[PDB]
Amino acid sequence: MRRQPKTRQESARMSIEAPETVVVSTWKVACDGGEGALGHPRVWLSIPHETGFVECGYCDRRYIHESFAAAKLEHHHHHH
Repeated sequence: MRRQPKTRQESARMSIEAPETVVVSTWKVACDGGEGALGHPRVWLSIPHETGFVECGYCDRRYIHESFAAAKLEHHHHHH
């Protein structure tokens, strides 16, 4: 009854593909509001160049520079 084990390392899981994120060409962005009931006045944020993106301290919308966004890598941070 000894059969040759089939090693299926294929494990597919999609952790969603749509977070509230805006692609910017400027490291300094002017934020103003958000989604749902999240809203705040115009503020100026600075995206860390060695980090790639920055989250708003008020609203859950995250901002990322186009260079870090158009990278064909798995940015696995959609939901925790």
